[PDB]
Amino acid sequence: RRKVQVSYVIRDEVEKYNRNGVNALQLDPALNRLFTAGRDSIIRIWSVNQHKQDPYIASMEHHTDWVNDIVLCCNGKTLISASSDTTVKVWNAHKGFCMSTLRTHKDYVKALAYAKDKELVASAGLDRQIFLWDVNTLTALTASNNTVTTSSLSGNKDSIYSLAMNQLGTIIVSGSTEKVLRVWDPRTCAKLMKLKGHTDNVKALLLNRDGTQCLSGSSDGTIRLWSLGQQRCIATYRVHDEGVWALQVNDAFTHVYSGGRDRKIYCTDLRNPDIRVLICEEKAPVLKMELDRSADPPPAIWVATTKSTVNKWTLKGIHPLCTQPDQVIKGGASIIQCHIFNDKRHILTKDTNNNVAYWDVLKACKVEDLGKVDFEDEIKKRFKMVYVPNWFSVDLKTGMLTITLDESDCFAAWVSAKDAGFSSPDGSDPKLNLGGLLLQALLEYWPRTHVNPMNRVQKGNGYFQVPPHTPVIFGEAGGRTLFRLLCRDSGGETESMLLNETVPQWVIDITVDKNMP
Repeated sequence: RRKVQVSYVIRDEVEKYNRNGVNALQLDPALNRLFTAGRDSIIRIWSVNQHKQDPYIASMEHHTDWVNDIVLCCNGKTLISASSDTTVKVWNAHKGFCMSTLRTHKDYVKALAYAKDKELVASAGLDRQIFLWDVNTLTALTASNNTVTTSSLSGNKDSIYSLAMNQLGTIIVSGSTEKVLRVWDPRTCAKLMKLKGHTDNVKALLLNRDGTQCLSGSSDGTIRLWSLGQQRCIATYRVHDEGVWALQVNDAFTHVYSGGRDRKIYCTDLRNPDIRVLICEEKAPVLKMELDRSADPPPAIWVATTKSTVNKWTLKGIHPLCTQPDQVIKGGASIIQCHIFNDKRHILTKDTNNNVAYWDVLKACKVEDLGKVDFEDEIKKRFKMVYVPNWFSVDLKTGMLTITLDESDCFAAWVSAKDAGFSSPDGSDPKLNLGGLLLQALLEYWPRTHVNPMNRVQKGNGYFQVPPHTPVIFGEAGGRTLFRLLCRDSGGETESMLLNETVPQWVIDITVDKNMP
């Protein structure tokens, strides 16, 4: 096996708004709900009743990296999600909780596809594999009915960035960095064809109801219409300056709604593409779009970008079209810059609202908000003339501070108690290991780490606690996420058992056996 690393996220208990871009959207027309799939790793449910003052319904937390795609299914009862954490999760979409986790992919899961008539979902990723999933089987998973059955489709020589199935469940198409569309019959798993034409990655796929026609969107800047009967490209539309990443098509299959790197969203007539309408220029690159299908013609389009806000643009008056969004779902700020001071303890950040903050990595918390001060000059001002060896790495993928601890350098940093801002019961100044202290705090609630007295049990490190809502994550270096939980839930029956299964020996040594190195 690979090395197992420990990670945690510095955040608030509720992250009501997306903290980074949004990769995918789904509408529940029945309940008037929108689901957003966050690059902050969180799925959120929103009310799209414009009457409502606050559209927030719920956060669906379980993934530990980008949620790249989602499929609402079973009359809105079930959500399936795909993530850069390598897993595909099954959720009760009405109640908003994770029911199971599928770990068959070896790498980032990039795309889902859905056949509504068969309630069949497919998942594809950077591992070049496609798996088919009967959702009604998946939702029937009891603890006794442990086993689940999946078939796979092979053929992709490269990483898969797009997947689509027709409504009937008779055609499935993948798009990849191979620059080709690969087509299978999902009933037989048989290779049907391989379609050439694109000169770059294929990022978006759409199929008509019959699975006879396909629209593809590519990084080469083109949209292509393919006939699967003739096994060829019948049309190529060039309506964008840069890569096309998101596509929708109306129910009649006559107009394509497209967006990507250049921010312009077009509604192009597929029969005469000289008739095209710029719906809007969006404030950032468009990642995904979801049509409102509550009427024909479609009244609006929901748009997801690399920013955290999600906008609804109306399409009425189609005969830039509109200046401002019709409906807006507020976005949170992403931390976009991070500086680790020479103490290897404090960090200064700047976010997308230009607000600057000072954080304590060891205690997993903010120290102060400085507001909109000069970021580079604040770094200079707070310069510390000390050396402390590196003992963690930082990453801003989620728009939040994620700290990772690795066996190789977690224990490198020793600091005196009084230099660290602590003291002992009897005026002492021992040497403390920062990583050792931190691991004990993250697993403070795990009863296997507790020590009975010589009245009150001794928990954690003796000097500080992390915030109890802090997510703690165990993962394979450059591999699969194994287990996630909140710090305060390690005492739970299932949580304790999974920590026994997942917490690696190098953490066990310090936290359970108390052998601070």
